[PDB]
Amino acid sequence: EGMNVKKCCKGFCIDILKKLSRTVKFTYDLYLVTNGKHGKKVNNVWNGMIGEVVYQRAVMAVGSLTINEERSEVVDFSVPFVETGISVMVSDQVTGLSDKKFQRPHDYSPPFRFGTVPNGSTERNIRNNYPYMHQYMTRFNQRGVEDALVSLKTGKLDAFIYDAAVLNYKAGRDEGCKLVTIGSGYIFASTGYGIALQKGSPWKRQIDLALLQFVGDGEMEELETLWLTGIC
Amino acid sequence: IQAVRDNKLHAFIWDSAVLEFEASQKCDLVTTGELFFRSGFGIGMRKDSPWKQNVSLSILKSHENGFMEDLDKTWVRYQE
Amino acid sequence: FCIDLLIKLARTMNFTYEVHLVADGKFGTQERVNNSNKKEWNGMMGELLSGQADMIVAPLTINNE
Repeated sequence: EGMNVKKCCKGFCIDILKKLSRTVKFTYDLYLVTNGKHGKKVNNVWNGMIGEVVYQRAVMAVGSLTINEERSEVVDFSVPFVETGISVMVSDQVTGLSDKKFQRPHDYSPPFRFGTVPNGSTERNIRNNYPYMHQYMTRFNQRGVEDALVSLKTGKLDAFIYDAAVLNYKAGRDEGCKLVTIGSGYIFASTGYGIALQKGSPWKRQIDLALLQFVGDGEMEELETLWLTGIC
Repeated sequence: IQAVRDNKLHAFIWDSAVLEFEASQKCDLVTTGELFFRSGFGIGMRKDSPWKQNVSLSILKSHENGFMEDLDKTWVRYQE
Repeated sequence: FCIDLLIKLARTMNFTYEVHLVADGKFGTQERVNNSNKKEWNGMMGELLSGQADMIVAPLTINNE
């Protein structure tokens, strides 16, 4: 039995879909179904919202995830409204990902819990870039985002590699400003958040025009001040 | 740039990377830290070009790997 | 970096790029031009519409206009 309760939520994607329905003036059928996580071409296993938007007949999805290879070859994402990329946020002397402590973890930086969320875009990007780093993150895979935040607030987690936007959102509510983002997310991956659209859909042009009008009218600073509330 | 570097005008509004490179090269020019209009500037393409998606996919594949970032760090990031 | 990007694109694909400098030094505005009242861009973007340019490698600011 599946409880189809009509619960209301607020957030970033909620405001995005609200302004989309207010400007483009279209009707949508939003539903939050319990699914898996970000899917990729690993043994052709497609789960979560990514696996749903991979197939056709799906109009769109408010979830704007990081740009990848398969998620760009299967469907055509819209224009990236954000420029935040994949970076590392160690919970000082390191220089990001170009430090020599990652290529040779035997002498310096002994192998610790450096894994990301299971079945994530960062895992695929690292496997495409660094096989040994991907194997290390796999053998040291951590728990979900909430457990990662708990470990960061505790001090046992050494570094947390994710998108710069997620790191800024986490740092905006730190309990004393302990963890600091060592290096912004523009020298490692430089990705963005694109709306999951349908391959060859007539609404793609409308969504692109709506995004270019929303980030081309002078309210980008207002959005940055409203959403990003980083005080430290 | 020649005007603002020789004490002729007040300030200059331009791209963030260009002003950062000018500040790293020219010590007299020190740009502010407040950054706004954070948007990825795309490459202008034709309206009915047949390879409109091919060049975009190529740029995406080149940016996914660690080549474009290294080239940018070695060329644009001239720190003295 | 532009030449390196062009070389990488020509290595991945099989197209022949043509490197040329624009005669003017501005991008152009979408105001009413003095050429038969054509409300379009007067510059490299206008040359792209006519047929002179084919791929503007300059990172132009994306917008609805």
